[PDB]
Amino acid sequence: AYTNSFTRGVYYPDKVFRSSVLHSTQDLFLPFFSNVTWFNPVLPFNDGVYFASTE
Amino acid sequence: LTGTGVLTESNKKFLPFQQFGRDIADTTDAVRDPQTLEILDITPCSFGGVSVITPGTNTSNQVAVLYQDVNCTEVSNVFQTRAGCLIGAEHVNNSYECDIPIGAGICASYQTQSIIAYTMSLGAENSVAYSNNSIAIPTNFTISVTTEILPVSMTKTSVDCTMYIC
Amino acid sequence: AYTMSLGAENSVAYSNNSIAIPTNFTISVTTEILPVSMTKTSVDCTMYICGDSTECSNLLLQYGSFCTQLNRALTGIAVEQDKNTQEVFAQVKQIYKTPPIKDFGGFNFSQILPDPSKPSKRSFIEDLLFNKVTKFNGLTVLPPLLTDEMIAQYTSALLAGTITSGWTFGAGAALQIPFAMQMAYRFNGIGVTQNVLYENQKLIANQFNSAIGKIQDSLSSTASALGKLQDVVNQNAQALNTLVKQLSSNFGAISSVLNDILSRLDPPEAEVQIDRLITGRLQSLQTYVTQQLIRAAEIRASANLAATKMSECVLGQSKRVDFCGKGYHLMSFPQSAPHGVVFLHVTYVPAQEKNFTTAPAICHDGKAHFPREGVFVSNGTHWFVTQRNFYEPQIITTDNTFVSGNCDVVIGIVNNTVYD
Amino acid sequence: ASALGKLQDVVNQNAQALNTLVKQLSSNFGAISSVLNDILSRLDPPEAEVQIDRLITGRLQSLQTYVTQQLIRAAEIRASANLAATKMSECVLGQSKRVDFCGKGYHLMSFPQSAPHGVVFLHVTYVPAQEKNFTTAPAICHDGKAHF
Amino acid sequence: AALQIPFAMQMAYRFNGIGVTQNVLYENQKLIANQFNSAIGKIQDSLSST
Ligand SMILES: *[C@@H]1O[C@H](CO)[C@@H](O)[C@H](O)[C@H]1NC(C)=O
Ligand SMILES: *[C@@H]1O[C@H](CO)[C@@H](O)[C@H](O)[C@H]1NC(C)=O
Ligand SMILES: *[C@@H]1O[C@H](CO)[C@@H](O)[C@H](O)[C@H]1NC(C)=O
Ligand SMILES: *[C@@H]1O[C@H](CO)[C@@H](O)[C@H](O)[C@H]1NC(C)=O
Ligand SMILES: *[C@@H]1O[C@H](CO)[C@@H](O)[C@H](O)[C@H]1NC(C)=O
Ligand SMILES: *[C@@H]1O[C@H](CO)[C@@H](O)[C@H](O)[C@H]1NC(C)=O
Ligand SMILES: *[C@@H]1O[C@H](CO)[C@@H](O)[C@H](O)[C@H]1NC(C)=O
Ligand SMILES: *[C@@H]1O[C@H](CO)[C@@H](O)[C@H](O)[C@H]1NC(C)=O
Ligand SMILES: *[C@@H]1O[C@H](CO)[C@@H](O)[C@H](O)[C@H]1NC(C)=O
Repeated sequence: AYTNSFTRGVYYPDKVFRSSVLHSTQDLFLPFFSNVTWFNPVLPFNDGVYFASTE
Repeated sequence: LTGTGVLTESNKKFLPFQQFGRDIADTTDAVRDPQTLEILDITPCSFGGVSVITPGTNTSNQVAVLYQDVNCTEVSNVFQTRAGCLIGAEHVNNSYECDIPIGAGICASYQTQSIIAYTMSLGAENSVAYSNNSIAIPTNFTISVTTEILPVSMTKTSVDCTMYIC
Repeated sequence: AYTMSLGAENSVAYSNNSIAIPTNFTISVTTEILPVSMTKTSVDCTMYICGDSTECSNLLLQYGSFCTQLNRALTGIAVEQDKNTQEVFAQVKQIYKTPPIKDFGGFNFSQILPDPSKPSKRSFIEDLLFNKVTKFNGLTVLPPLLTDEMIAQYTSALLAGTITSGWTFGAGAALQIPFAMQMAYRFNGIGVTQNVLYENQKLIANQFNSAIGKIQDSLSSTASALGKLQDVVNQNAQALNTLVKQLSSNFGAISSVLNDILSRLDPPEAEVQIDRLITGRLQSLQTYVTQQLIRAAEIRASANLAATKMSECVLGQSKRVDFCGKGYHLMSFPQSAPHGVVFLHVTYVPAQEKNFTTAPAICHDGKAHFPREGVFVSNGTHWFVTQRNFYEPQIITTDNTFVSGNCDVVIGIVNNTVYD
Repeated sequence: ASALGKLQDVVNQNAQALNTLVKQLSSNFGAISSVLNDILSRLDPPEAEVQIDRLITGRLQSLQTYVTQQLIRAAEIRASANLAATKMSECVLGQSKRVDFCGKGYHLMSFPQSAPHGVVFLHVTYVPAQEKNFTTAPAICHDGKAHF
Repeated sequence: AALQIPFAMQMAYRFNGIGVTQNVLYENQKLIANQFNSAIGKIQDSLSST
């Protein structure tokens, strides 16, 4: 199964405070509208994994 | 983190995992105390340029000092204007043509014996007596000669690069 | 994606014996916005590069006298901006004032004249313009010598002078004149007789009021009018932001902050990083100063043009073809702006053309008659004399034509009779 | 003596630039000494190249700054000279109807005079004086006709 | 708008602009045309040669 990532997986990158500022950063992010597998097999953890679960 | 400034209470809402804070141009303006977790605001101490107003060396020897962009609270007669605090020039409610332009429409001059700071006068207040059926026509003329000076050229100078450097 | 169109394909129906003469006019009011000055900003070299470190300052003294040159350049730029504003606006000897009675012969100047209820002498259109426009590390912004209140007062003085005394106040004293006779003179300037105004005073007044209303509507509705002023503001802000951001690039040193460099290393090992930071910051400051100098030159050229336009269009009537609006110049009105000046160019443009048949001269008793002023036209059977810029035909007479020569040299001379 | 403000200003600006360059010839720029001969005499070429390069960098930067400032000043002077040529052509070789191009008032004629690094124009101008109040009328009615 | 006019009357107006009456043109139309054509020829020759 597959699903689009939409705009999920954005986190605070540098734990500093910024207000009313557009900040450009480069970091390991989940790209927008990517293919996220939908489901307990063995998963190839590659430099970060976005794990989302529901109720 | 080492710096110099004045610390005041801040209303910034740090999340429980943020310790620092960066304003525009990436400058540290907020900090968290490492013993009381207090959110402190850092702002630079007061500073600015100073300017000396002189009526000329051979006319007088007294001067007025202007502390640009400095409130008078920070260090003869002190008078507050829109560009910093003034010291050594008295304020007058009269209006004269601008002599030494301080700023924000305020000038200074040397009048009787002392330095005075005033609001400059744009000019007279002539009001033409306009009417819908009356005109004014000259009856005499006074031809006048004036001058206008315009530079046209500079001194022709050429500097050798090699001999200058080496 | 297409190939752009230059314009329409109008082809004038040129003929060797036919001319077109306007029969009506539609006076028009346009605007022209010219920036005159920038924000007076002066940046301290030492506090920008070092701020408060004495070691950094002592290293900076080894580089010579760059900071003095940069401060001198910025001071020159600020004084130049003040001079630009003064030259553009301070052109009037006395602060004139409009009489309380507004009997201007049907013309309505309430939109441009100052209002006592509004802040200071700022008018309605000036308010619209002023509303339309949308510390640091050694950075200071100096205040202009002429406040907006004084600039608005100068503008109101100019408006009152040009409304009351016409163009007389720009040369000698303020010689009053009723506005109708002033407009008659201004029509005489563009080659149209004064009876044209005196017989169409109400229509011309209505057209002028409608044009002023259209100007205020287009200024209040659209926000793209003040392109140049916004462009200048954005350029200056971009330069300042670039300098402030350049304060935070490593330049090769261990860190982009001077205090940590001083705290972590001994002076022998810290001088290298301090020198790297000094070199980078000095280069950035030099770039900023050079760009500011070029921008100041451009703004000075613009302010010189604005001063010339004020002198030759507000204080008079210009015969230059397209210096002030499109068409034939009548008068202009100045209005203030945040960092500029706008001119409202009132212009006479002819309309409602009409085909006619013309002739270079008239043959009468073997004599050649040329028009004293105007041109010969024919409606199909009769021949008349009319001025070139209007259709006011008159019977050919020896009092409006002059005789010179015979009917053998002129090409196109036609048969006709002249009444004396 | 305050008439020739602009000419004196230009002379002072050029002299200031030259003096600044000559004084910039004597800043260490980080090297052991601000004089090249002592650097050559005291050190071997492998150890002297560093100081020579520091001096070269500093002096080259100062020269570049001087050249850029001179270019901008030359542009300003060229604009002034173009204006002066236009004024000569349209006020000395004729009579200008432009409102305030040549003096205040109504232009009559102008006379040129030389100057060290400029030109001065003597603008002869007719300015009216001694006004007098009067009552006017747009036209005159005569036998039902309008006379202008 | 583009108000048409024969070229001779246009040149008459342009002479009136410089303070010379229009009969001067109307009586020397052929000579003025010849001079203008010769001037255009001289311009093209000087542009092509030099
Ligand atoms: C003071 O200086 C001015 C200009 O420098 C000069 O005109 C004046 O004569 C001087 N007065 C005296 C007393 O030297
Ligand atoms: C200057 O300082 C005084 C005293 O602290 C204060 O009352 C005043 O508001 C300050 N000036 C400004 C412009 O805030
Ligand atoms: C000048 O104006 C101030 C401010 O209103 C006032 O307190 C003072 O008495 C005035 N002085 C004179 C001489 O009018
Ligand atoms: C001028 O126009 C304004 C609105 O456009 C109007 O309120 C005013 O009455 C007019 N002036 C006169 C004298 O009627
Ligand atoms: C004048 O006549 C020409 C043809 O002779 C025609 O093309 C043009 O539209 C006419 N213009 C007017 C205003 O009648
Ligand atoms: C031309 O004007 C004359 C005026 O006397 C008039 O009699 C005649 O009918 C007009 N011709 C045309 C074709 O309108
Ligand atoms: C205009 O041209 C026509 C034919 O081209 C000719 O018959 C007529 O004489 C010409 N008129 C003039 C004034 O040149
Ligand atoms: C009328 O004009 C014609 C040219 O077509 C010519 O006969 C002469 O100039 C005039 N006739 C006279 C004067 O009888
Ligand atoms: C003309 O009359 C007005 C009042 O009607 C007066 O204010 C003005 O001074 C007079 N000027 C002359 C030159 O008489």
